Amino acid sequence: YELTQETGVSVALGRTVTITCRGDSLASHAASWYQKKPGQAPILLFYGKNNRPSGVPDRFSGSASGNRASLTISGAQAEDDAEYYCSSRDKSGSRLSVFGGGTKLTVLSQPKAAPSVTLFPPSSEELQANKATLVCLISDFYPGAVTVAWKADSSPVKAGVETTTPSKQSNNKYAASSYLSLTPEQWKSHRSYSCQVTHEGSTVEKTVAPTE
Amino acid sequence: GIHFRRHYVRHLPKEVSQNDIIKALASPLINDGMVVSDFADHVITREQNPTGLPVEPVGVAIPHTDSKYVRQNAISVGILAEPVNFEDAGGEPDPVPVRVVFMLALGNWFDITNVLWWIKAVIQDEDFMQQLLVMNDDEIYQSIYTRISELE
Amino acid sequence: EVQLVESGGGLVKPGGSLRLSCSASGFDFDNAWMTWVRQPPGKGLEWVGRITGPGEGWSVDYAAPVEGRFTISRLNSINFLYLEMNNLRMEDSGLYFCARTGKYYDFWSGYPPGEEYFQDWGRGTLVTVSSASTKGPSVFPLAALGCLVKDYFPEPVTVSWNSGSGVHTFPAVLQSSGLYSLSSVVTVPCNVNHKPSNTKVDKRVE
Repeated sequence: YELTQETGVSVALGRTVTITCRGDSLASHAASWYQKKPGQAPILLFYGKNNRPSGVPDRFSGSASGNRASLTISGAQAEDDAEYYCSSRDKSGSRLSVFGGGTKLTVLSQPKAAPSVTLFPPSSEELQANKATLVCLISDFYPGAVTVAWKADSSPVKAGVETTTPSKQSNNKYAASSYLSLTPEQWKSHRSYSCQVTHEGSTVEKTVAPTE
Repeated sequence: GIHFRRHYVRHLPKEVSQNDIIKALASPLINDGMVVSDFADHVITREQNPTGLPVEPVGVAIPHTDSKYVRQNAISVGILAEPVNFEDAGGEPDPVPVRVVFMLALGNWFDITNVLWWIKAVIQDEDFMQQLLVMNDDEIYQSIYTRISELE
Repeated sequence: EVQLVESGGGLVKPGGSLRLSCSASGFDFDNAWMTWVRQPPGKGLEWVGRITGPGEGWSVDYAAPVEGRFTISRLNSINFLYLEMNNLRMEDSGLYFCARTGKYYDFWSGYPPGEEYFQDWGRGTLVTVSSASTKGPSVFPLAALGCLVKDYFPEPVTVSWNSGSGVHTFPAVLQSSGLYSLSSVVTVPCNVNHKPSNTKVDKRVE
């Protein structure tokens, strides 16, 4: 990426947070900044030297020096939880534009909530075919960020893993699901399988074994 | 392309105001078909809502308006006999005493930015600026033409 | 008061072509520059290309992964922006946004050609490039009871319980096969509908 942004930043309610955009083209060209929420059109937050579109809150401000552009959010509000993107030229003097990779801003909006992990073994209706699936369901965690690691016996498994990104529920908490694909041979030829869900340092593990 | 003709350079007398300068510099552009017929009025109101550049030793203004009012790229230059006040482009209280006026009638954004960049270099060339205040219209036309030529 | 209504997004095959449209309103379109931007699922915004105005001869610039395959055009009489996409690839999939595009250049600090910024955005139209054939799901029970809706194409599927509480249907996963799967778990002390394949299934969880 021509323009480098931090991947993710957190800020408590009412605190100030600065996120940055870095690239050689910023020494010659100003950056503009965009906010984007899930499912919604991006919005322009400001551009140029000291320009802020009408309707954009005063608390969004930007600065720049050298190869660096910065977006500063004063007293962060709950609705500022979003993705933030910078844009500029891809190189000095270019007619093209480019976006940074985006920064996920988490505004700590509620107390931390450990996730619920249910793990279903492959069903015998599925085994009677020629396939087997483990379904790891993760429910009601905050903030929305979890890591899933599968274990066969005590050894890790990376092949056949498919995991969804976290989704917001109807109670302002998050959920995720992970799937492991196995041929029915390697299902029954192991003692057990585990789904290790890591959330904010703490870990919750569930385990299944080919014995109903 | 940028049209710059010999009659697009002129000296202006000591009794002209901001609005007379704009109209005088716009009339050759109007008469050759480079800008809309009311181009001058749109420069005046855009300037009031400012293009004065405080530079030593000669103050400069760059009046212009929205590209939508330009039919063909052109530039019109005015050399003032006596300094005339333009409001600072940056937004400083003191008015800029101006003696050189670059009227920009550019409709192409890439030319606008190239020309503004060239102007920025030119007005920091003190020998060039001093020359502008003493050369005749043809010499100014030839000097700037050569510089616009080198730009493109 | 600005609206930018994109359309034309849908399922298309790799190597196929697709045309997107954007109807603009609420601003002077004839003099506006216009940009297309895309967001691949799960990724960031990616600038696609931009068409200039009359003073620039409607010239167009394109991003590197797209140049030579995509064409941006416009018809000012009806305030439409177009994106013509040829030889589509899997990685062209995602949400495509049109954006009204402003131009910025600071005299004392600027460098040609200044900077473009994106002052109004549409909601986007979704493009999915896939080789996958329409396939009804296989429904398997999860004896908190669940239901596994595996290997269907394309989206969506709808899952309800006892033909109509406390049910959590999870979003679909997109597998390397090009097919989707999802799960619906309900906690106690299923009705899966795939309209693209006319498949209905009532799997009882014994």
